[PDB]
Amino acid sequence: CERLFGTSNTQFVHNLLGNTQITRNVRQVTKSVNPKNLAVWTLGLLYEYLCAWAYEVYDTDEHPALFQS
DNA sequence: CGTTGCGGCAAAGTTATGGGTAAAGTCACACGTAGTCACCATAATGAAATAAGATCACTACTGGGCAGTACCAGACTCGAACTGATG
Repeated sequence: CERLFGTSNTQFVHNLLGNTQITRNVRQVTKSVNPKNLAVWTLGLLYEYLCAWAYEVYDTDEHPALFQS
């Protein structure tokens, strides 16, 4: 499951406005690149698109240790 | 005439460069990045205070009028008496 968290991060989370990727090294965060001033998503839409990802994209995607979706 | 060195011609040989494809590596998922003094100008009262103003009290200076007094007649009114007409 933990690796699947990173799969979700790279496939769905890190491709969205407000992706708190820069904040890993806070020394490089500026008021122009702070995700807080860039946030656009809500809870409902983020949840529904994460569910769409989980139950269709990763659902039909082939797996290494499985040889099928 | 034959031999020998030299030079053109055209594959052939060697580097280089931008493409494609499987396969060895690479690295984040492991609860977490935002969070906190320092900074000096402006509004904004509320208090401190004003600088002049307001009034009291006293001192001195200078206009200035009222209750009362007084005379010299002119003029109207009328006691008191005189005098003439009369029934």
